[PDB]
Order: sequence, then structure tokens, then C-alpha cells
Amino acid sequence: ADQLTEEQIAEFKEAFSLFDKDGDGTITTKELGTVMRSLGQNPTEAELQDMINEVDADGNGTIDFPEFLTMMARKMKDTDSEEEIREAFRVFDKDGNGYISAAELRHVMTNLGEKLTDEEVDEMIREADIDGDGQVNYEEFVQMMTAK
Amino acid sequence: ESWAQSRDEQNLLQQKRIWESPLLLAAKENNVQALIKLLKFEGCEVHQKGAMGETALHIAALYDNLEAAMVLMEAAPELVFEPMTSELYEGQTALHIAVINQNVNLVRALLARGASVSARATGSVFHYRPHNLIYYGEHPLSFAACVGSEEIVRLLIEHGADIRAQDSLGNTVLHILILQPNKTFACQMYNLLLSYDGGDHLKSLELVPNNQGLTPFKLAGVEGNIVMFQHLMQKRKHIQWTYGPLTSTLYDLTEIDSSGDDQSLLELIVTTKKREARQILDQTPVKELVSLKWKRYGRPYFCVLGAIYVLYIICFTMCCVYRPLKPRITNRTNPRDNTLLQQKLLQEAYVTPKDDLRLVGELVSIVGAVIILLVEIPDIFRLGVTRFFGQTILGGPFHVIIVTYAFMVLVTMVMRLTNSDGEVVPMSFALVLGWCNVMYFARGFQMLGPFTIMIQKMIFGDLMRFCWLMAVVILGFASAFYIIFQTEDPDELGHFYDYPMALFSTFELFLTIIDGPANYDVDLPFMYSITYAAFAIIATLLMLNLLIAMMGDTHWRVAHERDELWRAQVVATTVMLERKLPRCLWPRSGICGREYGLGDRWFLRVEDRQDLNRQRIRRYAQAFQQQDSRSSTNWDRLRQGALR
Amino acid sequence: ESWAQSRDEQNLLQQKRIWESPLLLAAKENNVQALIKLLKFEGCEVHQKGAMGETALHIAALYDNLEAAMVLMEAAPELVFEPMTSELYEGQTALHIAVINQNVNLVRALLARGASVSARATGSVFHYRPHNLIYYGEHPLSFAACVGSEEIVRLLIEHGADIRAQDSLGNTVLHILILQPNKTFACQMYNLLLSYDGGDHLKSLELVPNNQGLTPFKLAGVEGNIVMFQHLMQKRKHIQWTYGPLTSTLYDLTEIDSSGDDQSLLELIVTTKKREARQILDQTPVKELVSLKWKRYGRPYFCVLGAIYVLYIICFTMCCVYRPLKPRITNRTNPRDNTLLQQKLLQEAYVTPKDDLRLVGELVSIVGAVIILLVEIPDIFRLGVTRFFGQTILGGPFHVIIVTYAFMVLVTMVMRLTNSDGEVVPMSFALVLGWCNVMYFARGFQMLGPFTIMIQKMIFGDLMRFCWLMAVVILGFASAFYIIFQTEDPDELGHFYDYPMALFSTFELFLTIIDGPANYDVDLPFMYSITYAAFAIIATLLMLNLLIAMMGDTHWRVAHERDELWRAQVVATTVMLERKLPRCLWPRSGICGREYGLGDRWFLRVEDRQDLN
Amino acid sequence: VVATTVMLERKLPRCLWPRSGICGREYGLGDRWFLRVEDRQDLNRQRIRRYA
Ligand SMILES: [Ca+2]
Ligand SMILES: [Ca+2]
Ligand SMILES: [Ca+2]
Ligand SMILES: [Ca+2]
Ligand SMILES: [Ca+2]
Repeated sequence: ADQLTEEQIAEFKEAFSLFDKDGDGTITTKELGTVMRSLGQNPTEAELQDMINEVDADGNGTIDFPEFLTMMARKMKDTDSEEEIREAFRVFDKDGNGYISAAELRHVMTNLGEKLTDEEVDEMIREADIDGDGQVNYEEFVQMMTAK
Repeated sequence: ESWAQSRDEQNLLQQKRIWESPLLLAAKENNVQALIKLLKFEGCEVHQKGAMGETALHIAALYDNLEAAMVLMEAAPELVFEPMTSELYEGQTALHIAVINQNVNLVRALLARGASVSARATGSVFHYRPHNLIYYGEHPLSFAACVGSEEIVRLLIEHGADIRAQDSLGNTVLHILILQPNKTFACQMYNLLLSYDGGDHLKSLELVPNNQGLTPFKLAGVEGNIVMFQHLMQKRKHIQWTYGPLTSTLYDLTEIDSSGDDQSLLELIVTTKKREARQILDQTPVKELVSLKWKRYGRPYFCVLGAIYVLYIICFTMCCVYRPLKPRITNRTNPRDNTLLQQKLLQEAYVTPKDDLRLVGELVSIVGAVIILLVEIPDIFRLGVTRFFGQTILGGPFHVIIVTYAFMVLVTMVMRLTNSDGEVVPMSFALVLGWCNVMYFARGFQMLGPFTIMIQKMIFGDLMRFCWLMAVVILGFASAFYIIFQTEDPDELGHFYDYPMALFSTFELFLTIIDGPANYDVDLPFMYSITYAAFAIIATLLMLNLLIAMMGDTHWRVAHERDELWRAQVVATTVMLERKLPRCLWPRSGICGREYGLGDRWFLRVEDRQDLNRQRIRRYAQAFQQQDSRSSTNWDRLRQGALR
Repeated sequence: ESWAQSRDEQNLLQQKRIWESPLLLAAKENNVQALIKLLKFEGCEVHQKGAMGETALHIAALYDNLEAAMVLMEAAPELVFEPMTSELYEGQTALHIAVINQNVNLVRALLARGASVSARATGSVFHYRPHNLIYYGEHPLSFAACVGSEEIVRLLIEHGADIRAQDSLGNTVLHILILQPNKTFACQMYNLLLSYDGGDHLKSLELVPNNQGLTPFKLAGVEGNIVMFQHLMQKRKHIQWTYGPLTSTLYDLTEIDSSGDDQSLLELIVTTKKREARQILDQTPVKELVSLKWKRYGRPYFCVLGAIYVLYIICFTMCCVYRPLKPRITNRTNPRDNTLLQQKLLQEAYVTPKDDLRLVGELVSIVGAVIILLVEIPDIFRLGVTRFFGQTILGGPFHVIIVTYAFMVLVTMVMRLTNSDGEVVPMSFALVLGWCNVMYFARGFQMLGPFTIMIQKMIFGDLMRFCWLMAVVILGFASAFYIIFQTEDPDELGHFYDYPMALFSTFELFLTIIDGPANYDVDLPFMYSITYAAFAIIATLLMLNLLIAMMGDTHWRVAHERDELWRAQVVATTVMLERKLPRCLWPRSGICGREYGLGDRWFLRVEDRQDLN
Repeated sequence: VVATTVMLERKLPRCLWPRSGICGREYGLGDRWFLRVEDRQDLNRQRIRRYA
């Protein structure tokens, strides 16, 4: 969790917020129970407490975001390490939230030119948007830089 | 600017007095050998100064030299407390510098020897100023919790540094973290401030306003901090129930729509100048309100107040077209050029009862022009003229036309009942400012709105840089045209007879509205044709047809930001009414407490579709389970736009 | 609205009863240790209600509590049958809530204890309305088959869940899946439903239309469902042979067009409003017909119908300029300004046969105005007046000009044979409409079609946001120009001699078509120059020269919809003639059967190029 | 702009422009004219490294 960047916490926090069902900042066996029996398989109220209490460091029975982060330290994103792509993203991202959206990237090309139509911008996203939310992660942006 | 220059001379002077006085220079280059062989026998000089009155201890932290720093505390165990006696760096202690350079071992060495953890770094560079490069407050805890070294932040609390600590702006450490731009660590650290303390039950420490009276939740509305605003929204966001893809969410809404007590976050947004704060209006617990508050109430009350203005000008137009007029009072037009066969009446004509009906038509006006002055002048004393002659469009220049309107009507009232002659002139500015002030009521229309933003954004910004160009050229050719025709008849081809006509006729050939002078009965002078054709190319097909391209240059480069202006025009129209209308007819927004078991605050209910998307969460669930062509070209250029 | 606030008050009152009534709170918190104590010696209470009249089973179902519902099924085994009963929620049962929250082990429990799988979800929130978010039909099979829980789909059919099921809107379970926008599964979930269509009667479960008569093949095209349309198309596409890269395939064409009774899919496409229901024209069997129906048959009949129209308006125009006129009946130019030396005839002079040759000419153009009313009064007879004054461009405002042109000529017929003076007024509108109505035939041309839509888009869309800016600025300076020249001669420099002239003069100084009031023999009043120079800047180089950039901004930004509309302008022109021209000259498009052993469905041949090995 | 600054600098006498920057030889510096610029690192790139 130490050698992260701004684009990896701000990515994981929206992953955590969608994962935390009731929005309490913690994770129970109920809350991890709901979004796994939606995923076809059925955790039979035993792997829930086996998985959470495995990674629960302070032993409170719950998983806050840093203990969520230290499990995403061992299950971290791969060795896709760059430096120039780190710079041009903060050039691209206005508010610095790690998410370059349809409203923010349409302005960067407006500073550069060629007169993009509004529907041309949204097609630039769906080529890049792997998970399908209309916004481009840094991981979803770094594969669009070289790409071949 | 001889101030910032005077910084430099006191910074190169430090880099003279360190080449002198060798116990500084042995301290800079980490020379443990000379430091023993300058102090351990005679010494006599441990309390030296510098350009900032600093110490050798201040050098050994400013350059990361642990080794001499341990020895200087061992040799002279009294240097840790004295601050920098200076002007720029005033009050700065050696506890501060070891923090900002991340130097954990030295901080662990200074605190074990023990320094004042609440020292006042009250220097001149440290003020929140638009020229300096960092603003880190004044306290070592504030310097700790800004660079992000959270392990230091755990340590300063354990030796007793209070969170409750205000600078000259009254800011706590919570107000500081909103101001740094590299945000995204502070959200990981804002919780860590709350984890240890925040009091237990004093005020919960997030409520403490600054010297300008503002909690951190209001402060994120002014500073445009989008990440903190979502992160502070998690505290006041209550999830009610889930139903498949539907979840209903109930918001606190305590400070967002305080509805009075004019420190309101809807009030504070349309007051500021920071452009990046105006995009709070797209975050989902606020844009629900200003959709409702404007559609159910702010739309009909605005248009009804729109229609009451439309009759008022028609009540003023229909009376100005019925001035009284005497035919050619006593004179006879002698010389020339006096096609003026009427004359207005003296004030001895209110006979003929199709003239008393005029009198109510002028009396509705003069009592209508004072109610503008009864409602705009009580705005200059609460808020200065920097809102009036400031062209912040959220209540822009339509608050200075209407005041000029309410002045120009009453001048005619003084022109009447005096028998003064020229009442045409104040009445003429009364009409053209009268009708063009209905343009303000083109603000709350879905269609007519963002066109009106563009007309104002071409007056001040793309016509000013034309009219300075036009007044150069048109002063040249007019005096050139006047000289040619000075030795000519004005009877035939008389567009230029005296000089202040010769600007005005030349003003109307740059616009192609008069035809350009020509008389084929007579012989025009040979220098006219050469001069005028040279003017014809520059005026007609080189300065006007450049201006049309100039408009279309800037019309597709702000049509993402006039819609964002137009949305903020509506909210500034909405919130202005609620302060101004009496609250017998606007209900309070949302649902109150104390009838439900709620807790007296006014809540609001938002319910939305979350989509599940099946792909991103299965990627994480495989980590939760521990295991054992046109678009491509636009990204090809964007790679080539990244420029290696 | 006042209605949407009622949903707020109940859903907060729904939570208030949970803070009261301790077993419901014990049901929400999954509290089982209190629930044994609150029941197993006293109890007294079990048929509780709430704000929506639900039970503790429903509370234990809306929050995922298998343990809490376990005790409730054991305590009172008659909770599973009664539904919710309120205004918003009505008829919803605990089987429904357990389905949408994916709780497989709970649905397994409720069917074992006995739950009604035909429970009508007839509530108020469930109706297909835009102010509601999700629409899942009514039956608990539909709630499973929409969110994609295909395990529970298999679980329900084993316990007698009928596939044939219609809601209050007539929709079946296959009409529903076409309507969810987050499609993603409904290709796959479609086929699992037909995998349970093994034994039925002759109506094979897709020939069952909705309440408004629309099968799920028809519903896919009307709703703009590109993904499901091609999935349906693979069922009725027959592949004839492959030959290297040439694959010739047949298409069904039984409901693609087959324009033979009332509800052809080409008729349904160009009537709707949805932006994505118009790109079905992109897909591969439809883009062939509307080409071939137009190119061989639709194009030349449309020009003959056009070239007969121009000769009609000329025959009306050629009898318009030959009106009967007398020289100056009775008066003599009395005050001033009587530039009028003529008078029309009384209708007692049709002598001199080049005044009678016109009389056979107007009778051509007086029956031409009858036949236009006979073809458009039977158009409101079938579909309402909101088709006219709705802005549907697919046959746009060219149905309100041609009626007015028909309506204006009869007024001339009324102004004739009564001897009334003013009768240039219909004939002036008769020509400015009767010529501007040949613009309708600029439609089926390759180069002149998509220009016409741009003219139609700037009339309303980008001049109803300039005329409200024009009429304000004019109303200032026209009234201001009146006051200046009020105490002046209208003889010399007489642009403003009364106020109804004073708008008409100022309106054209805004457009820069008159020059600009100037005389140099006389001395103009000094406030004229300051006022007019501010008028010339704001109008000529700030308003008109803004509007040229206003067009050019919106010109290149929508020139991918005019090429979509123009193609759909052709299609709605094509089908308009198919239901109107009698079948002696349009054959049925395609190839029939029964000469070939085929099955009598009209077919069509398509051959393409596979470009892989 | 730069073609206008430099056109005026050599043309107006240097009793009203001064020389730009800080001179040497007052400090032990070496008689040249120096100039000072300070900027912020923007420590995002420091976090990847963190003295490694
Ligand atoms: Ca959670
Ligand atoms: Ca925990
Ligand atoms: Ca963003
Ligand atoms: Ca994404
Ligand atoms: Ca002319």
C-alpha cells in the first residue's frame, strides 16, 4: 500500500464504495455475502467469515478501506510501470480525481483542435472503457498510449 | 517590484556567511572531523547567526546531516529552542525543518531531547499569499500533515500536539488540507486526523469556523475540491433501503440549504470568483435541489415577475410617444438646415381629457422607477460596487443598466416642472435602456438562455479588440477624406463638409451602410478614387470579413462553458429569490424532522439505479478469493499529441 | 409535483414504524435472539402492518436475512401467501422481493412451503412510466428473467410457472426483455425461454402480440434494439450455399416489410420518435428493400408526381397575373399618397376570350384545391392533429402549407362572386405558399435532399432564438428614433412619420437592406448620431455577424444526423406511396413461393463476400 | 515581446534600466551576473521513488 500513486487509491476507493453495499465504511459477512451470491456462486455463510477474518488485521470483524487496501497490496496491479504516462494524465485530468471523463477529455482536445463532434468523444471512450462506465482509468489509459 | 528582489539579496547573503564562520561550513558538508576540532577545546562561538539569524542546528536539518546534528545537541544542549530571528523566516524552529525534509530519525532525536511542538512559524513567507509556493499553516503538526508523512503525524500526537490550533486566518489543520492541490493523500489522511481525536465530545472539531466563519464542508465549496466534497459527503449520507438495482438515499441537507443565515453553500457558490468551484453544481446531492427549486417554484415566479416588467415599459413607451408639442412656437427658421417645426409645451397643458389619461401613464412610471432604487441601493451597502462594475455574469451588467434606468427616468421628472429645454436626451436613453433591459428576463429560458451569455461574452472580449483597431483606421481615412474634399462643394457630393461629420460618414462606410459617395454629374478629384479604393479593401473585405472568422474562431471553443455558465445563471436566479420573496409562498425544501423520529433537520430523498456490470467486480472477486477505426486515429494523434 | 412528495412521506413513515414495533426492528437487524423471546411464549402480534401494509416476512425479505425469515416461516406458516396492500405497492408478495435480491436459498425455501408463482404485481410503482426507474412486468418469472438470475429461472419453471403471461399492458415475458437498456444478458436469457417452449399449441409463443398488437420481432425494431434485432434475425435467415467467398442467403421478409395489411415494420419505423429506432435502416435486410423499392419504382413515380405539380402551380400563377382590372373607378387622389390608379372589375366582364381563356384556367386550379382537401381531411380522419403541429420532420410542416394553400384558393372563390374589394390578400399568400411547397419535391434528390433539412432546422431551432433577440433591440431604437424625429419634418428625411412606419423602417436598418437615414442639406438633431451609431455597432457587426458564426457552429456539429434523416425521408416517402398506389404497377417486392416448394412466404435473395479463409 | 524588450534595452541608456539579475563580487561569487529561480517539485514523482 506504500508504493501506490494517486491513480490507484482513487481507483480502489470507487471500487470499495461500490463493493460496500450499505455505505458504512466497513465490510461485514452480510455485505460481502450479497455481491458474491449475485456472482453466480453461493458463499455458504462459511467462506464469508473465512475470507474476511483472514485479512482482518485489527480483529474487529470488519474491513475498512486501509485493510481493503492492504489486501489490494498483495493482489495489486501488475508491473505496468511508466513515467511519461504518469505526467500526461495529470495534464489530462482537471480535478485530479484519477478519472478522465467525457466532459474532461472533450476540453483537452478542444485545446488541441481538429473539431471533435460530441459523439466522436464518446466513441473514444468505449474503445478504451474496458469495464464500461464511461470513464477511463489510468490503467485503461496506459494501454491506449502505445497499444501496439 | 522591489520586494521579491529583496528576498534574493537575503538569500545570497546566507550563501556568503556560510563560506565564512567555519562551524557553519563544517555543519553543511557533514564534517564530523572539523566540528570536534572547532568546539571541543575552546569553541566560544556556538551561538552564531546567519542571514536569517539561524543556527548551526538549522543548517544540519536544512541539509540532511544527521551526524553533526546529534553532536551539536550533545555538545550544546540548548540550541533546539531558539527560532530564526529574522523577517522572512520569523519564528521558524529546527523542529519545523526536520519535518518537511521527511527526516524521521532527526525528529525522533529532537523530540527525545524535547522541543516545543507548538512553535509559531509566523514568518513573512508563510502567509497564505498568491505569490508563495506552499501554504502549510504555522504549526509542526500542520507541516506534518501536508507532505503526507503519516508516521510522523502519529508521533506528534503522542507527545501532545493539539489538533485544535488556529493560525492568523483561524484555520485548523482540517482547513489546510483543502488547499493543497495534490489531493488524493489528504483523503487518506483526513480520516487519520479523525481516528486519534477530534475531541471526544466538545464540538467534534469539524464545526470550528475560521476567521471568516466557515467550516471545512463549506470551504470545499469555495475551493472547488471535488474529491473532498464527495469524501465529506459520506458522513452525511444515509442509505435507507436497497431493492434490486434501486437504492433510496436520504441526505442530511443541514448546511447545503440553510435557507437563511446567509453563510449557505448555495449562497457561497454564486458569490465567488474561482471558476473551478462552480462545478460543485454537478455533484448529485445538490443538483437535485436546484432542479426542483427552480422547476416547481423558480420558474413561474420568475416569469410572472417577467411579465410585470413587460407592461411597465409599455406603460413607459406609450407615454413617451405622447409628448406634448406646439407647432413652431414663435420663431421662423431663418438660415438653412432647420427642419424643426414643432416645440414641446410649457407646463400649462393638462387640458383635453385625452391628456389626463396620459398623466396616470407617467405616474405609474415615476413610482415604478423609485422601487428599483428602493431595491438596488439596499444592495450597494451590503455588497460593494465590485459586484456592479465587476462583470461576474451571475447578476452581471443588468444591475447597472437598470440603475441607470431608474436615474434617467427621474431626470425627466426634473426636466418637467422646470421648463428645461432638452428632455429628449434623458428620455432617449430611457427607452434604449428600457427595452434592452428585458434581456435580463431571457435568463431562465431553456432555449433563449445561452445565446444571451454569448452576446455579453462578445462585447467584452471580442469586440473591444476590434474597436481599438477600428478607431485607428477610421481616424486615418476620415482626415484623409476631409482634406481631399476641403477644396470642394458641399452642394454636390457633400458627405464631408465639416470635420465632426467626416468621422460619422466614415463611420458608416466601414460598416457598408451608406453607399460610399458618388456623383456622376461632376468630376471627382483624382486622389479620391485612389484613396477610397485603398480604404475599400481594408474596410470591407479585410477587416469585417476577418471579424466574422474571428467570431467563428471562438464560438466552438467556449460551447462547453456557456452551458456551464447557463446552469449557474439559473441557480443564481433561484437563490436570489428565496432571500428576496417572503416565505409564506415558498415552502421549505425537503422533509422536516421531529414528526418522524428523525432529529429536526430537513432531509431530502434521492433514489437511483446502480448498475452491476458483472465485469469489474468479478475481477476483484478473483482477488477477494485468494487463489493458489475512426476513433483509433484520434488516439494515434493523441499519442502524438503527448509528444514522447 | 405534489405526487412525488407523497412517495417521500410514506417511505419516511415506513421507517418510523420500524423504529417502533420492536419485532420489525428485530427483523431488520437480523435479530433472532429477541425474535424467539418476542414470540415463543407471548407473541400476540404476528400479523403486523407498516406504512405499505407489509409483514415482518417482507421486512425480513427486503434485507437479506435467511435466519430471520427462517423463524417467521416456522412461527406463522400463512405469512407467505398474503401480499402487500397499499396505493404504491399492491399485490407484491415475499416471493417477488426474494427474486430481485437474488436470494436463491430463500426462493428455494418459499416454494417448499408453498408460494403463489402467479402473484400479480399490480402496484402503482410497477407501471411502465418514465417517472419510474425499472419496469419488470408483473409475474415472478419476469422479475427473474430480467435481472439475469438464470438459476432461479430454472427453479420457477419446475414449479408450474407459466410462460404465457400478459400484464396490464398486454406485454408477455419476451416483450419485457427487449425493454431493459442494460442488455448484456438478454441475448442469452432469450434462448433459455425458448428452451422451455417445447410443448405448446400452434401459437409458438412469439406470435402472441402485446395489447397494442406488436410481436417481439416488431417490438425490437420499434424500441431501437440493435443487439436483439440481429439475434432475432438469425432465426429466420436461411443460407442457400457457399462458393469460396460468395455466400447467397435467403431472408424471411414475412414481417420485415410485407406491406399487406396494416402494421408493416417499415411503417412502424417512420412514425416513431426514438433516435435509435431509426437506425434499423442500417441493418442488412432492410437497407436492401428501401433501396430497391425506391430506385426502380419509387424514384420515377415520385418525379412524375412532382413534374405534374409544377405545371399546376404555373397554371395557377399564369391565371393570377391576368386579373381583370379597371382604370380608376370613381375617385381622384384626394389628400396625398393615393398611388392607386386601378380597380378590379365587377364580375360582369368575362367577354373578350383572352379573359375567357383564363376562365377555363382557373377552373383547373379551383378543382386542384378540392382534391388536396380530399386527400388531407381523410388524414386527420385516421390520426390526430398532433401529427401536423408535432415537429416530426418525416413528412414535416409540408402538410400544413398545402392545406393553407388549398384553403386560400377557396377564399378567392368566396371573394369572387361577391364583389368585395380586398382580394389580393389570399392571392398573395396563395403564391408565396404554392411556390414554396414545391420544396417538398426537393426530397428524393441525391444532392438537394439533405440541404432542405438544414433550412427546416434553422427556421425553428435557430431563429426562434434570434427573433426574440431581434424584436427587443428593435423595440428600443425604433421607439427611440421616433422621439428624435418627432419634432422634425417628415418631408425632408422622412423615415419616421408615424410609429407603425417606425418599426418597419427600423426593422430593415437592423437587416442592413435600406441604407440609413441621412440628409446633408439640413442639420440633423445631435442625439440622432449618438443613438444611431450605437445601433449600427450592435446590429451590423455584433448581431448579424454573430449569427453567421451561430450557424457555422451548429452546421458541422449535426451533419451526421441530416444524413440519417434524409435516408429516413426517402423511406417514409416510399411507404407512403405503397399504401396509396394501386397494385398494378408496384409488384410485391421480392420472390414469392409455390412455384418453388417454399411455403408461400415472400422471399428475397442476398449474396455477399466472406473475406476470411 | 522579446523583439521589443531587447530593441529598447540597447537603445535606452543604462542609467534607467539597471542590469538584470544579481551581480557577483559582493558575495564571494565570481563577478558574473546571477539570477535566482525557485519552483515546486510536485512530489507525486517523489512518492514512486521515496529515496530509492
Ligand atoms: Ca462493505
Ligand atoms: Ca477493520
Ligand atoms: Ca474527473
Ligand atoms: Ca472505467
Ligand atoms: Ca443604397
